[PDB]
Amino acid sequence: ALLFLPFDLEVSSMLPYIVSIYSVGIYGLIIFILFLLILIVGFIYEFNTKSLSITTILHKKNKALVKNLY
Amino acid sequence: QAQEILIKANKGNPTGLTGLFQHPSPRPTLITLYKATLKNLEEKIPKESVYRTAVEAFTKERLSIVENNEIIEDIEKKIGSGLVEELIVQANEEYDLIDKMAEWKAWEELEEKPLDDQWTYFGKKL
Amino acid sequence: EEPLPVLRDLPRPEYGELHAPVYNPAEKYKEQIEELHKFGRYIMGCLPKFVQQFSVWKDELVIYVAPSALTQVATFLKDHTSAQFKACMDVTAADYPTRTNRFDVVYNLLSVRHNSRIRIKTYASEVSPVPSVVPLFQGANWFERETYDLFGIFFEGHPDLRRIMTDYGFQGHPLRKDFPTTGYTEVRYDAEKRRVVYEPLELTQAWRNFTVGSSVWEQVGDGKDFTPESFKLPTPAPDP
Amino acid sequence: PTLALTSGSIQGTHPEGFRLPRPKTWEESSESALSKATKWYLLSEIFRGLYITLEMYFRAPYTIYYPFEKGPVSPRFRGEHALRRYPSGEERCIACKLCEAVCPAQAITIEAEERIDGSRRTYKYDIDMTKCIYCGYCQESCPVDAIVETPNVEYATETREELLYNKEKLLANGDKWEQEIQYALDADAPYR
Amino acid sequence: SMMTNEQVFSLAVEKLLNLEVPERGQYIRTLFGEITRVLNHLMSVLSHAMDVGALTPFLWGFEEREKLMEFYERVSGARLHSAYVRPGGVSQDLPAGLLDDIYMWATQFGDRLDETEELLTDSRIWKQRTIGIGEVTAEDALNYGLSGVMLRGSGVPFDIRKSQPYDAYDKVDFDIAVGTKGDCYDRYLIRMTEFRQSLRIIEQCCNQMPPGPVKVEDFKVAPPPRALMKEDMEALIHHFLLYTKGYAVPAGETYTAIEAPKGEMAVYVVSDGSERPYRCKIRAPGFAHLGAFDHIARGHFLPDAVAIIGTMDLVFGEVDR
Amino acid sequence: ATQDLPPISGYAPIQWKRNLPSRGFRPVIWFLGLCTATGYGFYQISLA
Amino acid sequence: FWPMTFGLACCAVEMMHVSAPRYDQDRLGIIFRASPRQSDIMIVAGTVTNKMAPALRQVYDQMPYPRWVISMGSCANGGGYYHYSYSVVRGVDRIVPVDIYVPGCPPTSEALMYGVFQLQKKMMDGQTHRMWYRSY
Amino acid sequence: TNPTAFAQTTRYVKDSTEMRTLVLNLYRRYLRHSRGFVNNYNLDIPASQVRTKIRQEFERQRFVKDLPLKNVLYMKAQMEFQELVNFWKQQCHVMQYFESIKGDSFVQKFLKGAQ
Amino acid sequence: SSSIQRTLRNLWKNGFKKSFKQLQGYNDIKSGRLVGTDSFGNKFYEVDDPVEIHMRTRFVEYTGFWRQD
Amino acid sequence: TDLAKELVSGAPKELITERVARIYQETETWKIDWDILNKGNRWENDLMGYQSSSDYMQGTILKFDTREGAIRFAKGQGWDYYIQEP
Amino acid sequence: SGGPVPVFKKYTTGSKGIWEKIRQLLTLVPNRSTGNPLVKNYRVPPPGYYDRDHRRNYPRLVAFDQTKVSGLLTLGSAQNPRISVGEKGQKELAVFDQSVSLSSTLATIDPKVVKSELLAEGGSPVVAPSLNKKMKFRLTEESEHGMYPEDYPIRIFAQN
Ligand SMILES: CCCCCCCCCCCC(=O)OC[C@H](COP(=O)(O)OCC[N+](C)(C)C)OC(=O)CCCCCCCCCCC
Ligand code: SF4
Ligand code: SF4
Ligand code: SF4
Repeated sequence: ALLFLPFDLEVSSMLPYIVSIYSVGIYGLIIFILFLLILIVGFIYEFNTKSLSITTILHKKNKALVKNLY
Repeated sequence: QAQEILIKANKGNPTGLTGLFQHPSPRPTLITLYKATLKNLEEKIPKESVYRTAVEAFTKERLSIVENNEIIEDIEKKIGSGLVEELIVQANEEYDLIDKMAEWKAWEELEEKPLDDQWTYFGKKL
Repeated sequence: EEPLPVLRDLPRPEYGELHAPVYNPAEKYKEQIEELHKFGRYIMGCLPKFVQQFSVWKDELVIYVAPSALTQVATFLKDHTSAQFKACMDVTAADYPTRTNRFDVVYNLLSVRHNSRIRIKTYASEVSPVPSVVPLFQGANWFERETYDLFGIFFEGHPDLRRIMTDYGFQGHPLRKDFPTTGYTEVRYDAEKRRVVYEPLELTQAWRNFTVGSSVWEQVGDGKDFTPESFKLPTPAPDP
Repeated sequence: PTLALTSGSIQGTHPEGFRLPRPKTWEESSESALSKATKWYLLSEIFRGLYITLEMYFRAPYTIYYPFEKGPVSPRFRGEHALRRYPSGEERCIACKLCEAVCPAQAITIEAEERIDGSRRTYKYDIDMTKCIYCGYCQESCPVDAIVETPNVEYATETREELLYNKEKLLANGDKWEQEIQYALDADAPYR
Repeated sequence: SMMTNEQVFSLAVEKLLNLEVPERGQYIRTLFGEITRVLNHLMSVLSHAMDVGALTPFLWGFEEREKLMEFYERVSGARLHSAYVRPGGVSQDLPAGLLDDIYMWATQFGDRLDETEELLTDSRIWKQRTIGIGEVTAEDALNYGLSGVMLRGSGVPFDIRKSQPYDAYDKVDFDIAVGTKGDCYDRYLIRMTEFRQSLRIIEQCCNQMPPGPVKVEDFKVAPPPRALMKEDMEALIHHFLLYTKGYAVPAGETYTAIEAPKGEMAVYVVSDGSERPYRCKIRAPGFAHLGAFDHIARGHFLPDAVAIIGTMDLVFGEVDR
Repeated sequence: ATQDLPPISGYAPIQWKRNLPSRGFRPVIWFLGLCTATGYGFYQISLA
Repeated sequence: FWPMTFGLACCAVEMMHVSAPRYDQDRLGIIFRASPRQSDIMIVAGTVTNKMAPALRQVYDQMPYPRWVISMGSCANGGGYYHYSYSVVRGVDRIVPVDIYVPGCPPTSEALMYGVFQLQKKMMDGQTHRMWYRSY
Repeated sequence: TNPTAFAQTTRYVKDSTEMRTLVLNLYRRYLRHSRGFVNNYNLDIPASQVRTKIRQEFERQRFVKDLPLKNVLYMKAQMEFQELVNFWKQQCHVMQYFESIKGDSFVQKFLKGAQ
Repeated sequence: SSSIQRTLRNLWKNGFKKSFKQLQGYNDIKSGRLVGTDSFGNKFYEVDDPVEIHMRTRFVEYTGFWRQD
Repeated sequence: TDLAKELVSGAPKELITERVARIYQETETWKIDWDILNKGNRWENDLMGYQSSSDYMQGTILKFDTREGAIRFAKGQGWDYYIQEP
Repeated sequence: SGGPVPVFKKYTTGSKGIWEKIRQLLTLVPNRSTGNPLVKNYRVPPPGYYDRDHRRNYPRLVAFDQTKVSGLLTLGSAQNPRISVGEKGQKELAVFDQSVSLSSTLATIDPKVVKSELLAEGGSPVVAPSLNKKMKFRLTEESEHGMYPEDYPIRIFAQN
């Protein structure tokens, strides 16, 4: 929910480019890609950190039964 | 002496029974458990017991199959008591049963006799 | 593409003399009877300190134990490889007020390994503690709660013993022979109190006791013995 | 010689191949990466389920229009109770109290005496329809076929009092439903 | 699963009575034993699916229940509570033309199962709701007393119809599906296989139904025919005595189990030699399954509790009784 | 004659094994059509 | 006609078959609602026990008016098979007012539909607004 | 599995001194949770009246001598406590518990049919 | 059984007056052969239409127009 | 033996304070039933003539295999009882 | 086996003429029936002593306490006698008319006797007897059982 806000602002930042794509030409297109490439590092970061999972409080772990024989 | 022995594994391939994983060292473990059982019998339970006599009869023959067979399927087919992972659990539980039986002294006289009317149902005594 | 047949018009066979195969159903359990006699005798030999006696009827074997022997015998029947009775299918009780110890706490165990069933019988009274087999069989947790709820049997060591069938704050143990089948109280909605309240029982039509037509004669006879010859006592020979 | 020497059993032996084989890895699949991704991204099995559902849209529905149409009934059907008469108009019940004793719910109450003409007849025959379990034991136990259950089911009432059938109500049902009762008895005659 | 419940009580009383149902009676209890099993799995599988969110399969299969309950009503006269299986056999014989209707229904029921599997079996949403949900180890299944599909989903191949056969289940052929992962998806597949295995048994019973009496030839237990009752004095006495005193059962006790559609259903009956049972403890498979819910549902989320409840096949009349 | 019995020849066998045969094109074809449609679509967008 | 989902026992199976395709109550405008707030009909289909009676009354009290109650089956009508039980209410009309009683063990789906049709007939005879004009 | 909240394992006490301490500890728990009972069950009486009612029930079994009866009484008193705190009892049952309460003469009973 | 060809076919057989009555209580326009009439006045019909499904070959016409019991 | 098992049975106090039981051998078993209420044992229902009752022990009949069992059980419950000598 | 069956061999109502060809064109599995029962075939005919007194020959409930069990190990059984004769025979059996502990009996007796009666197969432990010795299973394959292929997480067991 917190990470929704940074990505929502990123989506809202593309609105100026939508209606000016022709005027900015290739210069604006390259800048638009650079805007998205810097934000794609955040996407890589969230994938590798697994930050978009569900924070359970219980964890099911399989204990091994062992015998301290004599 | 620290004979740390794996009884149940918590990782590996599935055996076909949920929650029971493949034991990585089947044969060496069964030998160690079987032999420690026979020694534990001679040290805790008197020779007059019928439980001690019966356990040694099948512990040796189960041990005599693992000592003379390398194919896991052949060992299972000659005992007929589940997989070897299952056979290890059975051997572990039998070892723990000797400790309790020796503690209980189950071979002695009946501790608590029933009352006269106890096992009588509708007048016909059982 | 052929038309479906009218299965009503297909021919049927005709049959005449048909009554029954005349045979005694108890005979088919003969092999089971002998094997359970040997297995019960094995358990008595392994636990002479705890097994009072055993009984075999058809294909059912019963082991009679004291309250102070239930945990041992249940543990033996759970862990011994010859008898891997891992599952406790049912725990229940029956009321016999004529006895010093009213109740018969009964444990039915199942062994999926050997495809075998065994029964454990122990006794109890209204105040005598009974060991809990919940540590051994976690499936006995609710069955012991039901047994207490409807009989009032003190299961010592039960992790959470409480009512499971009757209403909250219910007085009495319904399955006792002295508990009347209609209970003592009934509920209704009280308009002045705006809530459902308990009141002493009154019945528009009292329960009718047709049971008084119990036969003045006995119907079943003394029966036929099926004890294996391997378990009957030998008879002394005649004089030389 | 059994497996009792090793504490084994015939039932204890697992069949050949009981142990699960080795689980597969990622390289040991039969479909290419693009094949599995096309079924995944384009929702192959989801679209198939929609198509199966759309087939039902063009089939005949099962609905019947109650109360203008009725579901099938059999001569053994258990419904509303009714006391029966002989063709002469005399009641079949001899106040024998068989149905009262059988009744699993104790829904039948009978009081009997000697009629003025001298016949063994009842003056009180009540069935509590809010207590009956519509089980047919009274019908099976009657030795003169006096008590029956008609195929009627549509007798819902505003008040619970109307479900306290007395002898006059039960006899009125037998007169009302006698023809329909005749259908069921004639058809179910061979099996009784 | 009405008729299966009557069968376990009938079997226990017949065992105490030392009687046995004739050949045709046993087949009828097997035929409607598997019709009843299908009736139960239609209620269980489709209600479980409906609780997950699949509304449509519930509607399709309930029409199959209507066709099956028509067979219930034709033999007994009640769509649901057919006191048809009784100690000694069945209350009444099969009406004329019943088997042809059963066989006609069976010719189409395979398509009904396939169409149901079209919406559930390979659906990714259905598997996400059931795979890895409510896992039960083979050890914990035995310790908690789980039976039937709950036990079989955990890898244990145990069925009461095979372990202690009864009433012509030894004279038919069927296979038991066994799971390997012990979760909700494994038990769904097992209950779908049992759908097809019951249909396999239904076809065999229709082709192997023998002639002869359906109830035991003993008027001290079973009612005599009405035509004989009204001409024979001894028949009228037995009819009079059966309905006014019942029949005495020799003193003793029994624990008789069957493979009910929910699992192992058993009755512990105690006889005091009289015409009334001294004690009757009913072992309910759903009672044991619900006693393991806390062990199974821990960790899972609230929507997963809905799946775990539906995969146990909990009818609370059986649980509470 | 007085009991419901199977016919002398018995009933015809029924279908009970699973019958859900696969249907549709290979996944390669569906992917190609998607790329073919995307290519033609952007061609028309480019023309407009 | 929006009943509340209150199936207690085997009488609920027949209530589920009314929604089944053969009878399809939905064609008559009958929809089952989970919450008492969206319901105006309470169909008591099953045995009412002493442990359940306060919960049943509370659930009934939360229905906004106008509300009607249908009592289905012998258990709800008068106790039925369990009339002489220590833990059974001998009729749901000891706890809530009942507008119609449907008999049977269980009542068939047609028997329940007939009971609903009787209630709809009584609902069509209501004169609430003419009661204000002519009786108040 | 895990036990429910406020659950105690059942144990048969064989010492009257140890039994007396367990009873006194439980009696304190009833008093401490008295204000909770008024809150959850929406009672129309102060918590002071609830504590008085608790003492009366403990005073009824003040002079029970037999040890086996003490254990069953103690076990049942623990079950009731676990029932009240966890809000398993419905509010109607707790309200009626406080609804509980001069005998007529011979003639007075004779006139109305007596008991 | 759900097609408009069946409905228009039955609409032509019954006529407007009879079909409008079925459009008010029956919810379905249906035709059949008159089989009888009971002592209360209900008219009972049987359908020979091959597209009618299993349990719908017999139906009743009630005397009333707004309520049917 | 002397334990007041009525304290933990759950039965109401009237079985101990008001009601009186009878122990009798009716012809091979010993039974225990309760003496009827002076009033409230039966009364005719005005609606359908049913036999109403407020006696909840009216249908309860305990069975015992010996005379000793019947007396021992009655004492254990603190019941007021009289033995009907055969 | 229960392989696929053509739709016309099922007692349901199908399509005719041009509409059957269309149905076969637009159905994923065209051999599936519609499920509507045939009107002209389904339900067209509407439904409208002592020699055999086995109950009284029921097995008698017999119990075996430690006293009688001890007698079998000491005196043998009626099928395998090990008892003396005459007045000596009745002296030995009357020993087991009162309480005789089995654990005491197990103390002083030849193991050759214990391993022959108490145990079995020469000292082998007694195993829990099976309720049905015919219960066997075997894994099968999809070409046999017709159920889900191997990739599904269930398996089918036959009678073997
Ligand atoms: C045209 C626009 C509408 C449809 C667009 C999307 C359709 C599905 C695309 C992915 C298919 C895929 O991935 O194909 C994979 C699979 C089959 O392949 P397999 O499992 O290897 O087959 C096994 C081997 N065979 C090739 C010999 C069979 O195909 C399908 O299941 C096709 C299902 C389509 C039937 C329903 C059509 C109508 C759907 C509803 C439309 C509103
Ligand atoms: S059908 Fe059964 S419950 Fe109803 S009145 Fe007859 S015997 Fe009694
Ligand atoms: S069984 Fe028949 S004849 Fe006897 S009392 Fe009942 S209705 Fe009358
Ligand atoms: S009335 Fe009959 S069908 Fe309805 S809930 Fe009660 S027992 Fe079940």
